[PDB]
Amino acid sequence: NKILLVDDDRELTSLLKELLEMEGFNVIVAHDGEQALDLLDDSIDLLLLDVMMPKKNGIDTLKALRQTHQTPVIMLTARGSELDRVLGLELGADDYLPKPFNDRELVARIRAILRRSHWSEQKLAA
Amino acid sequence: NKILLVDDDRELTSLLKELLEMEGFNVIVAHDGEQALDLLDDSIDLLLLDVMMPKKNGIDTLKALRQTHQTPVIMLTARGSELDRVLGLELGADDYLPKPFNDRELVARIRAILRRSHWSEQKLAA
Ligand SMILES: [Mg+2]
Ligand SMILES: [Mg+2]
Repeated sequence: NKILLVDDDRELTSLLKELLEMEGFNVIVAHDGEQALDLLDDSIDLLLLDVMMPKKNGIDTLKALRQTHQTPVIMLTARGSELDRVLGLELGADDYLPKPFNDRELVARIRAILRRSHWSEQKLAA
Repeated sequence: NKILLVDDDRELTSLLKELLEMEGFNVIVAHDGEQALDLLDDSIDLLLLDVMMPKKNGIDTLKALRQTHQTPVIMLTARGSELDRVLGLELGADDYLPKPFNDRELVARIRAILRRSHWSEQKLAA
């Protein structure tokens, strides 16, 4: 499973890339919404997407990517109010996990969404 | 979209049934895990599942239903610690929302999972 990490915090993306690679995932990193849209293709199984970023924020990135891709999206951001969470889900995200987050919960939420994607893929191939 | 509500709190299930029917859903209620397994068939689009219940708890209900059904499951329970959340996701739930919860976030999470189910169904039919 290939994960596209989108966040301008280079300390967080380096830490998450190491954590997720140790959990068996292939991780690629984008540091803004424009770079995310450049790297998004059919090889991506899931996006971890921040909101506040320079060049193109995560809400605009989510709206743009949903015009061409149904790729699973988890918002992962310091914008964690109940209003922010509903906004992210309604604009096309599958899940929304505020920062600070628990590493184990993030890994379990990634695994839960990819388990459902795999079930859909098995049925489609059959 | 047809929702199976599983919780022993009759005050909560009556309130949620009214809320969800006003949001356009068809809602059926089970008050324990045994009744949930009796009511679970291919017509159910999503389960809202509690943990602490008499006769059969939600963790055992989730394990049993995952042997025959890939139906989307959201755990909705007062067992809200980070450890409880990871446990629920790892045992087969798609999402996990602790009580007390925000009504709008619950509705958005239901809508997000059913939006993904609809995308899978469209592809499968094509
Ligand atoms: Mg940021
Ligand atoms: Mg209960």
